[PDB]
Amino acid sequence: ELDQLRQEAEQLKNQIRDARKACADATLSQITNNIDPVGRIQMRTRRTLRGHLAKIYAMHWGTDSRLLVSASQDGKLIIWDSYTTNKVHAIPLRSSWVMTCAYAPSGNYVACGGLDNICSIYNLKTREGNVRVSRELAGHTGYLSCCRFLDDNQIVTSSGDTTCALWDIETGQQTTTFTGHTGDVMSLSLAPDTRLFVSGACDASAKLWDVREGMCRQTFTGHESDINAICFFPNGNAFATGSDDATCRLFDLRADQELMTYSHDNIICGITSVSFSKSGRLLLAGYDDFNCNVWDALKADRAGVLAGHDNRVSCLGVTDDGMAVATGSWDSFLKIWN
Amino acid sequence: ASIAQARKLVEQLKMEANIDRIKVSKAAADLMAYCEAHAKEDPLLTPVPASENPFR
Amino acid sequence: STVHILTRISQAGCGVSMIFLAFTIILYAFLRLSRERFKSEDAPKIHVALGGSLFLLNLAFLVNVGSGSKGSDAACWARGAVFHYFLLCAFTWMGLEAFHLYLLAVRVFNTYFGHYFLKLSLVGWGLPALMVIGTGSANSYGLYTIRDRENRTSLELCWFREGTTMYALYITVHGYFLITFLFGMVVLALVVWKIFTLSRATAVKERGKNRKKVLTLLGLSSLVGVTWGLAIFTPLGLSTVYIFALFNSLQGVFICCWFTILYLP
Amino acid sequence: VQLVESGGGLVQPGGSRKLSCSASGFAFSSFGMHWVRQAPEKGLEWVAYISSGSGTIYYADTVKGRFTISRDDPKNTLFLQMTSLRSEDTAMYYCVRSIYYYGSSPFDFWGQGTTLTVSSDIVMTQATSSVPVTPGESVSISCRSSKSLLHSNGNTYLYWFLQRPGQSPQLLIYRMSNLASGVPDRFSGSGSGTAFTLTISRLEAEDVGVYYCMQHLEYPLTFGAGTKLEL
Amino acid sequence: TLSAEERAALERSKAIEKNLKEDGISAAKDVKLLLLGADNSGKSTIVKQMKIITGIVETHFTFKNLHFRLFDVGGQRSERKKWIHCFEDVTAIIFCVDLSDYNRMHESLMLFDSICNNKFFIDTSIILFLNKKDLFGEKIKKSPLTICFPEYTGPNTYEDAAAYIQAQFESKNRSPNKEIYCHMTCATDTNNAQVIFDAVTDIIIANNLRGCGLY
Ligand SMILES: CC(C)CCC[C@@H](C)[C@H]1CC[C@H]2[C@@H]3CC=C4C[C@@H](OC(=O)CCC(=O)O)CC[C@]4(C)[C@H]3CC[C@]12C
Ligand SMILES: CC(C)CCC[C@@H](C)[C@H]1CC[C@H]2[C@@H]3CC=C4C[C@@H](O)CC[C@]4(C)[C@H]3CC[C@]12C
Ligand SMILES: CC(C)CCC[C@@H](C)[C@H]1CC[C@H]2[C@@H]3CC=C4C[C@@H](O)CC[C@]4(C)[C@H]3CC[C@]12C
Ligand SMILES: C[C@]12CCC(=O)C=C1CC[C@@H]1[C@@H]2[C@@H](O)C[C@@]2(C)[C@H]1CC[C@]2(O)C(=O)CO
Ligand SMILES: CCCCCCCCCCCCCCCC(=O)O
Ligand SMILES: CCCCCCCCCCCCCCCC(=O)O
Ligand SMILES: *C(=O)CCCCCCCCCCCCCCC
Repeated sequence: ELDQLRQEAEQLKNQIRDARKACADATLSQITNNIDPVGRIQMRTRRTLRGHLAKIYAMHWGTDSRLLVSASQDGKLIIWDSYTTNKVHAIPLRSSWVMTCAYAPSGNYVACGGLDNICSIYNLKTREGNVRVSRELAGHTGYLSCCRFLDDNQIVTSSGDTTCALWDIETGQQTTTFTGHTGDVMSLSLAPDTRLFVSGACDASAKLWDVREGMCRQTFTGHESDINAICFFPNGNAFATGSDDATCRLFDLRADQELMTYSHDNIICGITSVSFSKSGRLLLAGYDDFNCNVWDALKADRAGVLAGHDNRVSCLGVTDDGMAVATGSWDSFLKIWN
Repeated sequence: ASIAQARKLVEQLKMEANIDRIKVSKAAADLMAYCEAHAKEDPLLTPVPASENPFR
Repeated sequence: STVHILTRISQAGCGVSMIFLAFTIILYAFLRLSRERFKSEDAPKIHVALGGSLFLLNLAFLVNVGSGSKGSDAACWARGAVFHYFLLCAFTWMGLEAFHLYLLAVRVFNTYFGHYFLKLSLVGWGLPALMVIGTGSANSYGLYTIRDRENRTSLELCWFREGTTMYALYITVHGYFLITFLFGMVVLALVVWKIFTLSRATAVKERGKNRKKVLTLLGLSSLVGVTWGLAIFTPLGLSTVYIFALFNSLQGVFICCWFTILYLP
Repeated sequence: VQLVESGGGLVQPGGSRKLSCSASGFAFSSFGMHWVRQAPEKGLEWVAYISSGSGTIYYADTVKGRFTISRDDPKNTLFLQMTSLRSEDTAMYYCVRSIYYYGSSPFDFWGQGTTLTVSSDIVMTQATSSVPVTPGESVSISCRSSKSLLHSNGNTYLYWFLQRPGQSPQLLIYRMSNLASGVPDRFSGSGSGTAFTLTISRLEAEDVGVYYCMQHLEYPLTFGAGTKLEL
Repeated sequence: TLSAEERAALERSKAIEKNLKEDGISAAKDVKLLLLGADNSGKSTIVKQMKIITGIVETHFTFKNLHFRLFDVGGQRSERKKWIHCFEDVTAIIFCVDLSDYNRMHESLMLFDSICNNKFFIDTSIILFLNKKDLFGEKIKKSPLTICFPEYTGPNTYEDAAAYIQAQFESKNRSPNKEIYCHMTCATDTNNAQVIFDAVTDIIIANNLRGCGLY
């Protein structure tokens, strides 16, 4: 009798698909066919931050637009000064298998996590001179893929146990758990008002979660393979996903469907990271072919290329004030472009 | 048995179906408006002089 | 005449080897400026230092063969001294390459030494400096006329002079080469000993992989050794100069192709 | 965080004495360290500085060659060996910790003081000398420099200190606008290069003391004369 | 680096740089190995001087003044394709197989095939242990090597059946630069840290000789 519920579910999916097709009256490309294309973009390496001894798996800018964290597999967590290339801190990690890092928006804390299934929070403004681990959030049954701060006291983490969770730091307990994915969640991104967030999992799907309740509002399926990266459009009414099938895509929360597709024939490797620009007219994307192609986020035409790395580009982040672009990679070097 | 799995799946599908959508032309116009009314302080789209970027 | 036959052939060989060794140096400079790994590898530094030492040796031999027998006595002293210095530099770098192979394939673990290439370079460029200081303080250089069976000259270089009892030559050229040669052979013997006593332990006895790489390396290194040995120990003349031109051309070409194929993806 | 100094007492001139500060409760090996003396009824005065790792050392030009600063890290102790004392060294010596990175708060914790009796430079100018105040009115204090303290990188190196009667002086404001951790929001630092101000809005008790303005643009550091508050 | 505070911050940066360098040269003389194999195969008791110390379980036994770190990635229960590139730069892959189980044999065989022809481990050598040989040789007389491998044709005894299983495991190599060092631990009268030591010595020697052109 379960086939009755299955038929009702498939009827609901069919009605959803037909509603999506009914709301699709035009195309972003056909509309923006009239604007003028951005000329060739030539960003050049301004800084080179060296000092890691192994692959770099994550980085994150601070809100002040000058300092950034790097998490690496040699067990270190360095805090840089990107203007001067000084190292502000160097934090030794309890377990060298780290796959993510986050800088608090206030600048006081720094998170980290990886194969040990724990997200540990570090206190930078200690009364002593050292950086001490302030807490260890252990409630996940799979490696952590991403972690993002909301306050000094709320962090949201996504793990490869097919769940996302919202933590109360000073307490240590999962306030909410966002379940509903069927594959390993590989990335998350917070809305520019920190009330919603999207997650992209290995089941080739993205979802739109609500922080205060804990429900899933929308579900976007456009890819054929894993989703390794996700970003939110600056005004928070769209987001772009990158995947292992060499294809980025632009979804929009209001039309509840896909806007356009950024691919090419000479690109066969998967996207590792994506990020927008200060205004949303460019879309950067790190690839496994060691490059980083800048895209025209409204024409789907490749504008420039940041080819300066000798190994896969792991991480990628545009500065909060829009000035620079930092790209870490598996060859142990970060680079500040602009 | 496995009735609760498909039951909650159908319920979440039902709550995700009935939402107020807008036309894709309306969303494309909004995205283009935002990208065009904010091109004044995009130091990567429109590069800044070599005196105001701190990474020179 | 005979001198014309000898000067043209020797200059041809030295130039056609200098071309490829200079190409190797240029390729190393390019590789170092381009990629960010080459800043901290010591094997390409050793290979390019040996290449540059062979290049400078060919250059000094060109100068000696061209400008030989003209100028005052203080002219050939400096030219013989610089020729001898670069010869001993080539030998010392072919010995330091065997030492690096020792660190690689005999003392496998814990092979990090601080300022490694600095100490290697100290030895490689300064031990021949002490040798030349020593053998020059006794005023052993001068004009060395390579005489034929005809009892007439065929080539005159600025080299160790005719002193009717030549000990400095045999002690600081042939003897230094033999010491470096037995050092290389001791290292190769320890390498084959380790590789052949391992494959009797890892249970991959006869189908092992290293047991063929090591024999190839031993063959090529014995070939280089005997080439240099019979290049030193046999007297040059109208004959035996073509073989030396071929040896030098190959000493250039092999090093060039090896360095390219090795460090170009 | 704690710092206690030892080595006080009387000395005859020309003699010698070693002070020692034993630090406990922080990562001593990562802080720079100073010595700041204060004559019987005068203002503060910088004496010596030793880096973290003892890499770089500076001395005031009045104690150069006579004094020697050094630290022992495994024992968490800072030493000042004084040679050829004079009648002008009869002052109370403080020990100050200081850590330098982008965004730090140097001069934040001061020791307790060990009284010792013995039988060009930027010139800060605390124009006034005493201010009679009552609890409730907003009060401002003015400092002035001989050289523009605004560096080219954008920072203005001016620090404000408050010494309550019979206690160590504590940091209020660093780099002329940032409030120190643990200081009420009543205080505010303003001004431009060569002209600074500290406005104690919504005054209260516990704010009766002496306010010194220190520069940190270049060594040796020079404090100010010291403006006093009273009731 | 003109201001006083900027000079002090640069000094702190240089101190951090030199501590990073020292930790790097100190952690470059460790030998990292990856323990794999199906569960209930002995991947937890190979080197009984093991000193263990859910995610990754490190283990740090030492032998002949050499530090061996062993990572057991079992019990992760995720998509191995997503976190296996963290161990892309280990020295070797230790693999344990329980010869006494005829049920776990094809699971172990497919897992070997998967980890052997991965794209990150296309030149990483394997040290295949065949644990619990004694029970296999005791029970082979009762349960022949035909309920598991129907293709068997040899004389059904201990030695030739074991050689056949070892050959069927090595038949999945399909790649040069990768040698599969086999061994047969018995778990009661064998001490096999010397086996790992010899295999790792040979692997590192081959890496070095392939860095000097020889192939
Ligand atoms: C200890 C390390 C740093 C090497 C030092 C090299 C030189 C200091 C010594 C080593 C070999 C010595 C040379 C060996 C023998 C001779 C031959 C000699 O010429 C002769 O006429 C010898 C006559 C005789 O021995 O009866 C002049 C010195 C010389 C070159 C010696 C010079 C001094 C040398 C170069
Ligand atoms: C004959 C003795 C006494 C004097 C020899 C002087 C000349 C020929 C010797 C002495 C010092 C030697 C140099 C020492 C250092 C270097 C730098 C290295 O990167 C290239 C080789 C080079 C450039 C050597 C070239 C040869 C050299 C210049
Ligand atoms: C002729 C007199 C002055 C003796 C000269 C000895 C020279 C040739 C020796 C002694 C010290 C040696 C140097 C020691 C350090 C270095 C720095 C290293 O990065 C390159 C090799 C180099 C540059 C060596 C070159 C050869 C060297 C300069
Ligand atoms: C001087 C030398 C050694 C002593 C001798 O009895 C005769 C000569 C003259 C020719 C030299 C020879 C050897 O040293 C090796 C030399 C120099 C060769 C010509 C080319 C040569 O092989 C090189 O120049 C090395 O590249
Ligand atoms: C094109 C003419 C070149 C002439 C060659 C002169 C001698 C070459 C020696 C090269 C030394 C290379 C050492 C590696 C770089 C380093 O010093 O760190
Ligand atoms: C004549 C042939 C010369 C061969 C010389 C081989 C020995 C070279 C020594 C220099 C390298 C030493 C570097 C590490 C040694 C240490 O730090 O103790
Ligand atoms: C890798 O770094 C080195 C590979 C080659 C090692 C060299 C092998 C020994 C060479 C010695 C040759 C004999 C000495 C000849 C002196 C005249």
